[PDB]
Amino acid sequence: GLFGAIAGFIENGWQGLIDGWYGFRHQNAEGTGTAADLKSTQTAIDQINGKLNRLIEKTNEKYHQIEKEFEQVEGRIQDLEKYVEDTKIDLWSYNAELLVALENQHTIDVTDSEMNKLFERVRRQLRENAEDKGNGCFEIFHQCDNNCIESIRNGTYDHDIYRDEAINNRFQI
Amino acid sequence: GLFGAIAGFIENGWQGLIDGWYGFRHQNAEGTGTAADLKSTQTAIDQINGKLNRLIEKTNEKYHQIEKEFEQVEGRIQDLEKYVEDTKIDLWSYNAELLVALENQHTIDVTDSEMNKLFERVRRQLRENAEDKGNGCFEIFHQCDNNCIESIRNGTYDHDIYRDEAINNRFQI
Amino acid sequence: GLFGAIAGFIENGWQGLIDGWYGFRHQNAEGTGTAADLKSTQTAIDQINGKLNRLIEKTNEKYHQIEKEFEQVEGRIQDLEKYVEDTKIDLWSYNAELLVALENQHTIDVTDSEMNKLFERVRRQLRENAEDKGNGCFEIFHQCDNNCIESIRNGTYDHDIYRDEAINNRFQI
Amino acid sequence: YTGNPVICLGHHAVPNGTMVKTLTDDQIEVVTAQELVESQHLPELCPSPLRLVDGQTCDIVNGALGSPGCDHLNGAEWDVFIERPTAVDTCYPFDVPDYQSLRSILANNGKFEFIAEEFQWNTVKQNGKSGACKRANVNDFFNRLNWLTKSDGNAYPLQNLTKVNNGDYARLYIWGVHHPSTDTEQTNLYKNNPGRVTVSTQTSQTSVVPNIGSRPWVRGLSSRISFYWTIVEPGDLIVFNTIGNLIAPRGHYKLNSQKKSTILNTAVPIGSCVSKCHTDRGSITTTKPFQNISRISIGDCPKYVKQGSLKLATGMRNIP
Amino acid sequence: YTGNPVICLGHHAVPNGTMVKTLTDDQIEVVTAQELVESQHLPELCPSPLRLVDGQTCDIVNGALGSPGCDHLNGAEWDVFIERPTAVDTCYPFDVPDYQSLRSILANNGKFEFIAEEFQWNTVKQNGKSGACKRANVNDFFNRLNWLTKSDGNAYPLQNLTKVNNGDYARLYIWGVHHPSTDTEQTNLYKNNPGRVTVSTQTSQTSVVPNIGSRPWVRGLSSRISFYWTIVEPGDLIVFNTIGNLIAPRGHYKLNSQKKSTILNTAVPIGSCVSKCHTDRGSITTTKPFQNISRISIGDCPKYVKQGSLKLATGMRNIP
Amino acid sequence: YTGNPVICLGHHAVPNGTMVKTLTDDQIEVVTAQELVESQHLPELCPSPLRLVDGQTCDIVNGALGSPGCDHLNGAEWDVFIERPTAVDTCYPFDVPDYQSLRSILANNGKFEFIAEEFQWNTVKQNGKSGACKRANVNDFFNRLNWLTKSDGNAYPLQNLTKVNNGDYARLYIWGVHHPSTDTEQTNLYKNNPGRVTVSTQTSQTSVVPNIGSRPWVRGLSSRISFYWTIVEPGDLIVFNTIGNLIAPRGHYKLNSQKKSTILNTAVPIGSCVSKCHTDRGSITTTKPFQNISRISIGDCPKYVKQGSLKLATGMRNIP
Ligand SMILES: *[C@@H]1O[C@H](CO)[C@@H](O[C@@H]2O[C@H](CO)[C@@H](O[C@@H]3O[C@H](CO[C@H]4O[C@H](CO)[C@@H](O)[C@H](O)[C@@H]4O)[C@@H](O)[C@H](O[C@H]4O[C@H](CO)[C@@H](O)[C@H](O)[C@@H]4O[C@H]4O[C@H](CO)[C@@H](O)[C@H](O)[C@@H]4O)[C@@H]3O)[C@H](O)[C@H]2NC(C)=O)[C@H](O)[C@H]1NC(C)=O
Ligand SMILES: *[C@@H]1O[C@H](CO)[C@@H](O[C@@H]2O[C@H](CO)[C@@H](O[C@@H]3O[C@H](CO[C@H]4O[C@H](CO)[C@@H](O)[C@H](O)[C@@H]4O)[C@@H](O)[C@H](O[C@H]4O[C@H](CO)[C@@H](O)[C@H](O)[C@@H]4O[C@H]4O[C@H](CO)[C@@H](O)[C@H](O)[C@@H]4O)[C@@H]3O)[C@H](O)[C@H]2NC(C)=O)[C@H](O)[C@H]1NC(C)=O
Ligand SMILES: *[C@@H]1O[C@H](CO)[C@@H](O[C@@H]2O[C@H](CO)[C@@H](O[C@@H]3O[C@H](CO[C@H]4O[C@H](CO)[C@@H](O)[C@H](O)[C@@H]4O)[C@@H](O)[C@H](O[C@H]4O[C@H](CO)[C@@H](O)[C@H](O)[C@@H]4O[C@H]4O[C@H](CO)[C@@H](O)[C@H](O)[C@@H]4O)[C@@H]3O)[C@H](O)[C@H]2NC(C)=O)[C@H](O)[C@H]1NC(C)=O
Ligand SMILES: *[C@@H]1O[C@H](CO)[C@@H](O)[C@H](O)[C@H]1NC(C)=O
Ligand SMILES: *[C@@H]1O[C@H](CO)[C@@H](O)[C@H](O)[C@H]1NC(C)=O
Ligand SMILES: *[C@@H]1O[C@H](CO)[C@@H](O)[C@H](O)[C@H]1NC(C)=O
Repeated sequence: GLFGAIAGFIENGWQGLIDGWYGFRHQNAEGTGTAADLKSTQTAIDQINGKLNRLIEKTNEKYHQIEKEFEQVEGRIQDLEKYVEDTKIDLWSYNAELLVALENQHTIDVTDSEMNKLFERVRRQLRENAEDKGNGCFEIFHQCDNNCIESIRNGTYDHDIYRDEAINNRFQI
Repeated sequence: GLFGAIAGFIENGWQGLIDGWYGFRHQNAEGTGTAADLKSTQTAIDQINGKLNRLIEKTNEKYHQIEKEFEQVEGRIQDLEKYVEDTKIDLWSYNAELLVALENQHTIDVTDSEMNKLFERVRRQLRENAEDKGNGCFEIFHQCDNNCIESIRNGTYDHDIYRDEAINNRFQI
Repeated sequence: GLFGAIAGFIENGWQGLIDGWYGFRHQNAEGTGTAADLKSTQTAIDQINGKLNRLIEKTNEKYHQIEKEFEQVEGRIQDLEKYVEDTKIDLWSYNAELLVALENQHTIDVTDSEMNKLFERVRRQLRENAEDKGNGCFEIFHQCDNNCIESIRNGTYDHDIYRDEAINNRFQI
Repeated sequence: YTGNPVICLGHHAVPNGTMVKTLTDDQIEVVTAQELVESQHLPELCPSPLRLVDGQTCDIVNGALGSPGCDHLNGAEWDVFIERPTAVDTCYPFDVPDYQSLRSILANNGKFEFIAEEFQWNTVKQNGKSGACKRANVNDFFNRLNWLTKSDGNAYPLQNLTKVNNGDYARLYIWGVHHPSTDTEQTNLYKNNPGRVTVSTQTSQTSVVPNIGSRPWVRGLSSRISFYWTIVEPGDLIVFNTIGNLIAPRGHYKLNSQKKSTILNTAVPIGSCVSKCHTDRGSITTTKPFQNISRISIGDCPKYVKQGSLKLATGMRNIP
Repeated sequence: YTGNPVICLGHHAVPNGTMVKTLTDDQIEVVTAQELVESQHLPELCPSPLRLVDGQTCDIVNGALGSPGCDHLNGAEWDVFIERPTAVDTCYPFDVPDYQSLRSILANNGKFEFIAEEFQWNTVKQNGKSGACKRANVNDFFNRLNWLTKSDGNAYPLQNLTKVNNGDYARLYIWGVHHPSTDTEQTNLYKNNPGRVTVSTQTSQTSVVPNIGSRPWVRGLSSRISFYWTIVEPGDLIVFNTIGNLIAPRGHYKLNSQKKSTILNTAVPIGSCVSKCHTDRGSITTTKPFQNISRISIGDCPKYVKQGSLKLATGMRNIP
Repeated sequence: YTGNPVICLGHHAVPNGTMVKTLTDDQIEVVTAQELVESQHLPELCPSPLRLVDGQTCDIVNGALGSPGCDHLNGAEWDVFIERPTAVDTCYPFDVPDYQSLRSILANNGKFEFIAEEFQWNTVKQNGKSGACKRANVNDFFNRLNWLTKSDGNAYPLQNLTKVNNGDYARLYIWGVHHPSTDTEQTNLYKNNPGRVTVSTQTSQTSVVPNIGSRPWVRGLSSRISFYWTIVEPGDLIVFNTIGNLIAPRGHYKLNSQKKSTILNTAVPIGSCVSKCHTDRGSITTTKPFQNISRISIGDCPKYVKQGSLKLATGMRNIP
C-alpha cells in the first residue's frame, strides 16, 4: 500500500483476530491478550460497502435492440450491425477491466491507510510514555495493568498520570 | 481521507478562517490569534484548478450526425439508428459518473494530504521544543512571543535558540 | 505527491545517484558517501512495470469491419457508418486520455510514497538515537563509523548498543 | 519481555485468501473478494414478471398472417415474443421484402389485436384456398388475408377501395401480391395478364408488378406470395387499387402508441421461476453487474463483457 | 492554559456545504462544488456565430424542388438549416424513395446554388402547370422542374439528352417520374402508355417505370410524382432517356466539395443571442462539459448524458 | 559538521526529464516516460504472417466475374485482399445493385474457388463475346459468365434449369441481366421484347425486368449489365427461369463456413517485412496500445485515437 503498514512495517496479519479487521495485542505483568478495535474496522467496512453499493446498482434496462446473430452473410447492413455490437462489447469490457483494477488499488490503499490511522491514534495517546519499536508495537515505559491497557484501547488513557515515571525510565533521570 | 487529518485527528474546521484554506491558531502569554497559511492553500487551490481546467476543455464539435427522433416505426435501419445512439449515451453517462466519483475521491484525499503536510512541516520546525497534543495542536515548551509565533508561521523559527529551555521544561532536568 | 517527500521535505533529487532510484548519503568522522537502497528501488520499479504490463497486453484483433471513407455523399446508411465510427473514436480517445492521466497521478504518488517509506524505516531503526533535521536527513547523536553506517543501510543497526551515548548527547545529562 | 509493557497493533488474516488484479499487480492476495461477472444461467426462461408469449410452431410473421398453427396467438400480448427455431411454414410459400423490418415492427408493437373490416370487392371471387395451406385436413389460407381471383364469368374488373382512419390509433395493414409460375396460371387466376397492385396513403404509395416464373416446388406449388405492409396514421386513409394478383387484407392490426416489446429466438423452455433478465440461453438471476453468458439479453440485465472473471476485492491484503 | 504556548493547525469550514459523490460514499459534504451537467437552455436559437437559415413554411426538400413558398431559399447558404414541423406541401403531391437520403445530402451540402441549363427537348410540350401547385393565385409548378407532356399533334418522341460535367464541381440533378391515376390519363398526357424514364452516368443508371392507379385525393389530384437524384462528378456526364412521364430538371445544384452543414427540425424561434451550441429545444450557453437537455445537439456542445446532476468537489470536506 | 554524524535519504534525478500530464497538472516533469501512441508506419504492407493477395489491376468484384486482367486470382485465398485504387474495368460495362454488399461478401469469404457446372441451355446461342471486353486481342467476356442469345432460327425458348445443392458447403452463384440500349437491340439479341429473369431458391426469389434505353458510351457500348447473386444453402436448390436477357453463371463459388477475411483498398506496395497490423497507409510494427495513423486498420492493431501523443510516466518527479 501507499502507507507501508499492511504488507509493510507490520510484517504479517493475525489469524486469531476473528471479531475485527484491526486490533490490539498486549503483554503486561498480568499476561497477554488481544481485542478488536471497532472504530477502525467499521470505517474500513463502510468504505468498502460504499463501493459495493456503487456497483450493484442496476440501471441498464433494454427491450427492443438489434439482431446479434445471423445464419448467413448478407452484406452491408449486417456488417454494420455486427460492428456496432462488437464496438459496444469492447468498450464495456474495457470499462469493467479498468473499474475493477482502479477499485482494487484503492481498496488496498484504504485498508492500509486505516491500519496506519489506528497506529497514529495510539501513538498520539501515548505521548512521551512509550516508544515505537518499529513493527506496529509500542514499548510502554510504565507499568500498565489490564485497566490501563483497556484505557489505551478505549481512548481514555491519560498520559499525564504516568508521564514522570515513564520519562524517568525512558532516559534514566 | 487517506491521511486522517481532515475529519480525523483534526476534529473540525474553522468558520473564522476566511482568507485561507489552512491556517494557524495560537495562544501565548501575549494573547490568541489566527492567520492563514498561503503555501498550503495555494498548492491545494492549484491542484483543484488543474482538474477544473482538464474538464472545461471543450473538444467535441459535431455537425451532421444521424436522425435521433422518429414519428413512426420503420423497421431495421431505424432500430439500428436508435441502438447506436442509446449505446453512445449509456457509455458517455458511465464515463461522466465514473469521472466525477474518481475526481471527488482524489480531491478529498489531496486536501487531507495538504492538511497533513502542513502539520508535518511545523513538527519538523519545532524539533524537540514542542510536543504533538494529538488534535492538530503543538504544546511549546518555551515562552513564545508574537514574533516567535510568526517565525514559526513564516518558516524562520530557529529551534536551537530555545532548545535548552524547552528540553529542561519537557523533562525537568 | 500525497506524501510531501519528493518535491516536498526532500527539496531536490541527486544526479549522482545512478545505480538506484533511492539511496543514502552520509557524513561521519571518516568521510562522506552515497549508496543505493535496493529494496525501495526494486519495489517502485516492480509497481511501475506492472502498469506497463497491463497496457502492452494487446487484445484487439479485428478483420472484417465497415467501410470508413467514401468518395461521395450517399445518404442515410453512409451517415450511420460515419457516425458509428466517429462515436467509437471519440470514446476510445477519451479512454486513452483518462487512463494516462490517472496512471501518471498514481505513479507520482507511488514513487513519493516509496521515498517516505524508506525515510520512516530508517527513523524506526534509529529509535531515540537520532533526530529528523527536516530535509530528509537524520542527525545521529553517537559516533558511527563506516560499519555502523552500513548497518543502518543494511538494516542490522542495533539501537541499544548506542542508546546511552546518544541520549546523553541529545539532552546533556 | 524485559518488564516494560508492550501493545501491538495489527490486522486480521486468513489461511488462504483470493487473488485480485490491480493497476500495479496482475495477481495479489486479499482476504475477501466478490465476483463481478455472472457466468451461470437457468436452463429455463422465467414467465414472471415479464409477459412471455411462446410462438410454439409459429414464427411471429406467420402468427401475424394467421397461418394454420397460429390461432393460439390471436389476441396475444407480450413483453417478449419467444420464437422457436423449429418453427416451420404451414401455408402458402411466401417471402417478405425487408423481412426483418416486418418482424421488428410486429415484435416491438407487442400485440396481435386484429380488427376485421369488410372490404366490398366487386365481381371477383373471394376466400381462395390452397392445398399448400391445410387447416384441419382441408384446403385453407392465411386467416388475415383474402385471396381474390376472377369470377366464373372470366372478369376481374378494376378494384378501387378506401378505408379511412377516423379512429384513435395507427393501423397496420398486411397485404400481398401473388406471383404465378406461368402466364397461363396468371390468366387462369386473374384474366388480366400483367396484373397490378397499388396501395397508397396520403403521403406514401407502394406499387408492385407480379413476377411470373417457375420457382422450386414447395408444398405442391411453384408460385409465391410477397407480403407488404402499410401503416395508416389517424386522419390518414388507405386505398387498395388492383387489376389482379392482390392478396387482400381482412382488416388491420392495432398498433400501440408506445412500442416497448421485443422478440427472443431460442429453444429454451418456459419454466416457473422468477427473473427480469432473459438470454437466448435462459434467464439469469444475479445481482452482479456484468455477465459473460450472452450478447442477446433482454430486460434488467448485467452488461455483457468478454471476461470470464473479474474479482472485486472486499478486504485488505492477506498476509497469514 | 498552564503557560506553555500552543499552536494549532487547522482548516476552514462553512455553515453549510455541498454534497458530492465519491467512490466510497454516495453523499458526503464538501465546502464548495461545481455542477457539471448543464440543465438550462435559452428559449431561442442564436443566429451567431453559426449561419442559420430558417425554412419558414418550406421543408429542405420542397426548398430544393422550388415549391411555391420557397423563393426566399434561392441562393441560401447555411451551417444549420432550421426546418419547421409546421412546414406544409404547397405543390404537386410527391414522394421521394429514400427520402431521408435526399434530405441528408441537401442539408449536409449547405447551400442552394442552382445553375440553370437549357435542355433541348424535342416536340413535347414543356412547362406543364397544375391546380395542385398555385403560385400567386395561378396554376404553376416546382421552379426547378419542367413537366413535359405530349405535343398538340399527339406525339411524344423518344427523348435522349446529354449534359457533360466539364466543370470544377460535382453536380446534383433532381428529376422525377409522374405516376398517372388511370390508363387514360397516361395516354392523355404522354401518348405512349407504358412510359419509361432512364437516367444514367458512366458508372450508374437509375431506371423507372411509372405506376398507374388511383391514390388518395390531395389538392385536386390522385396522381403522384416520385423524385430521384443523380450526382455527376467532374469528367462524368448524364443522359436523360424517356418516352413519357419524365419531370425534367431545369439545371443542377452545385455540391460543395467539403460538406459540413446540417439540419435541425424545431419550432424554436431565431432570436438575437450568441452561442455555438444548438438543440431542438434551443441554444445553450455553458462551459459545463455535460448536458441533459437533448440528444439532438449541433455545434460545440457538451456531451449528452442521462444524469440530471453531477457535482465536482472543488474543496475539502466541510466539518463546521 | 559539528561532529554528530548525518544520514540523508534522497532519490535520483536527471538533468532534463520528460513532461507528462496528470489529473491535476497539464505538464509536470518526471525522470522517464514512455510514449503510448504509435505515429510511425512502414511504407510497405508486410506479406507475413497474414496472407495478402494483390488484386493488381482487378477489383475484387471484377476478380469474381473473371474479367480479362484477373486470371491470377483464380484459386486465390487471402486473409486480406489488397485492392488498388488504380484498378480499372476491362470488360462489359456493368453495375451491381447493393455493390458494397457483394464486395463485402466476396472479401469476407476469403477465397475464389470456382466450381464449374454445365447448364443445359436449350436452343439459345451460348458464349457470347463483346468488343468491350478484349482478351489477348480478341472479343471475349467474363470468364464466369455465359452470355446467352437467340438462335440462328430467331428462337429464344423459355429456359428453366435447376441445380441442387447436395454438397457440404453453401454456394454463391453470380448472374446478370442485360439492359439493351434500344428495342431493336432487345429483339435482335433475345427475340422476345420484354425479357425476363427469375432466379429463385426454396425460401427466396430475386426477379428482374430489363430496362431499355441509351446510356453513356463506355468501351463501345451504350448497353449495360446488372449483376446479382444468390446463396444456395446445403439442401436448398436454385432455379434459373428466363425468356431473355440472362447472363448465365458457369458454376458457383465455394463459401467458407467461417468467414474471417477482409479487404483493404490502398496503393501501398507489398514488401518483405513482418507485421500483423496493416493500415491503408502501410503496416505498423509496435508495442504501443494506441496509434494515430489510420482509422482503417486490420489485424492485431493498436486502438485508433485522435491524440498525437500520450506519455505514460515510468519514474518519479524530476527535480535536478
Ligand atoms: C421448371 O423447373 C422446375 C424445377 O426443376 C420444375 O419443377 C418440378 O416440377 C415437377 C412437376 O410439377 C415437380 O414434381 C413434383 O414433386 C413432388 C415432390 O418431389 C420429390 O419428393 C417426393 C416426396 O415429397 C418424392 O417421393 C419424389 O420422388 C420427388 O423426388 C411430388 O410430390 C409431386 O407429385 C405429384 O405430381 C406428380 C406428377 O408430376 C404425380 O406423379 C404425383 O403422384 C403427385 O400427384 C399429385 O397430383 C395429383 C393430380 O395432379 C393429385 O390427385 C394428388 O393429390 C397429388 O397431390 C411431383 O412429382 C418437381 O418437384 C419440381 N422440381 C423442383 C426442383 O421444384 C418445373 O416443372 C419446370 N417447369 C416446366 C414448365 O417444365
Ligand atoms: C377510387 O377511389 C378513390 C377513393 O374513393 C376515389 O377518389 C375520390 O375521388 C373523388 C372524385 O374524383 C374525390 O372528390 C373530391 O373531393 C374533394 C375534397 O373532399 C372533401 O373535402 C371538401 C372540402 O375540401 C368537402 O367539401 C367535401 O364534401 C369532401 O368530403 C372535393 O373538393 C372535390 O370537389 C370537386 O369535384 C366535384 C366532383 O367530383 C365537384 O362537385 C366539386 O364542386 C369540385 O369541383 C371542381 O371541379 C369543377 C369542374 O370539374 C371546377 O369548375 C371547380 O373549380 C372544382 O375545383 C371532389 O368531391 C374524392 O375526394 C376522392 N376520395 C379520396 C378518398 O381520395 C376515386 O375517384 C376512385 N376512382 C374511381 C375510378 O372510381
Ligand atoms: C443518345 O444520346 C447518347 C449520348 O449523347 C448518344 O451517344 C453517342 O453515340 C455516338 C454514336 O453511337 C457515340 O459515338 C462514338 O464515340 C466514341 C468516342 O467518342 C469521343 O472520343 C473519341 C476518342 O475516343 C474522340 O475521337 C471523338 O471525337 C469523341 O468525342 C467513338 O470512338 C466512336 O467511333 C466509332 O463509331 C463512329 C461512328 O459513330 C466511327 O466514325 C468511328 O470510326 C468508330 O468506328 C467503329 O465502328 C466501325 C463500324 O461501326 C468499325 O469498323 C470500327 O472497328 C470502329 O470500332 C463513336 O463516334 C458517342 O460517343 C455517344 N456519346 C455519348 C456522350 O455517349 C446516342 O447516340 C444517342 N442515341 C440516339 C439514338 O441518337
Ligand atoms: C464464462 O466465464 C466462465 C468463468 O467463470 C467460463 O468458465 C466460461 O467458459 C465463460 N463462458 C464463455 C462462453 O466463454
Ligand atoms: C435535467 O436535469 C434537471 C435537474 O438539474 C431535471 O430537473 C430535468 O428534469 C432533467 N431533464 C430531463 C429531460 O429529464
Ligand atoms: C500523429 O501524431 C504525430 C505526433 O506524434 C503528429 O506529428 C502527426 O501529425 C499525427 N498524425 C496525424 C494524421 O494527425
